[PDB]
Amino acid sequence: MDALIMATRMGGVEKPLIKLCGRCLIDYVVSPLLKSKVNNIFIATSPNTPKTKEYINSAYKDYKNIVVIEDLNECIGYFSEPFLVVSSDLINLKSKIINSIVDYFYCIKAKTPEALAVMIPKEKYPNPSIDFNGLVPADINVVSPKHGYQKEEIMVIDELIFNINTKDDLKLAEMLL
Ligand SMILES: Nc1nc2c(ncn2[C@@H]2O[C@H](COP(=O)(O)OP(=O)(O)OP(=O)(O)O)[C@@H](O)[C@H]2O)c(=O)[nH]1
Repeated sequence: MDALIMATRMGGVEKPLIKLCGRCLIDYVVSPLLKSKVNNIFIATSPNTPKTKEYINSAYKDYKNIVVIEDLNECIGYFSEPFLVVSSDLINLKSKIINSIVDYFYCIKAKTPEALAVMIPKEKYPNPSIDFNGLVPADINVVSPKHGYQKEEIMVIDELIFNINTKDDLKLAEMLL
């Protein structure tokens, strides 16, 4: 499985380059993927994310982290298979978990025709920007390479992957780590 990293509160300055404990935010995402079973990583970039594109080219230039260019998943062109689309702000994300998500996705198609939604119980996640009847989106999803409709299932984990949308969000992010 390969992966896609999707890249204005708190200033609307590109977050992915926001710095936490000396590392940019995206490094935290990239790190798990690499240790990650998901081998190739595609980092979708866009304007105001130019600086990001650069850090990435320069930073992972020696790597196989490739940059791509509302919601455009003008990226299906790349994956011939279902990929993991992750936001560029996750905290506390681990490869072990990831194995489970991708592993889980298939166990299912064990009985299916898809997209997967990974959500955290509210008990685990605090100060959630979004809560859908008690489930908080982790910003990690499995998807198929299509531009239309997908039958999306839901996966639940008691682990917490926090995403940052706000500055206070950052405090918590640092508190976690
Ligand atoms: N290139 C690109 N990335 C996006 C776009 N929308 C969301 N993302 C990425 O997907 C992740 C989840 O979206 P958000 O957390 O809402 O990012 P955001 O839109 O900058 O946040 P806001 O300040 O509320 O607008 C973010 O880390 C973004 O990097 C987009 O339209 N273009």
